[PDB]
Amino acid sequence: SDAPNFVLEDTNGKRIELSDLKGKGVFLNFWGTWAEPCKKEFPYMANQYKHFKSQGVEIVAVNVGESKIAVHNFMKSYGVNFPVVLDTDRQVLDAYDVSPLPTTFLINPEGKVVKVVTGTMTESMIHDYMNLIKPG
Repeated sequence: SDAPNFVLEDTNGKRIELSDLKGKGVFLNFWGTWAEPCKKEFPYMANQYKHFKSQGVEIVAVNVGESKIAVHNFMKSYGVNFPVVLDTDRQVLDAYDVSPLPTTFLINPEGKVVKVVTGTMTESMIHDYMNLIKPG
């Protein structure tokens, strides 16, 4: 199944379009600053990203509608080294039908959703999930 496309800005003002990431695996995470698992898992994603970025897996961490400041504070506290976008009208989260939070869509290099992950991820799981979607 094709991943619904979107254009949001990252937390530096830069336009990001999902379809422009074709060729790369996309670890697409919907998150809120109040979600306890995102507090645990953000540092794991950041540490796995040190390994996977240069292997052609991108993270797009879509914050579900919170202020620029609440997101910047979260990123700073949790050592974020990966892309964060702001879903300010909650339109991408609607497009994705995102219920539970966090939710992660694993999108392969061809732009298809290969797995939907809900609930809790270990760093080992995060590693395996990024291996799933990488080109190599």
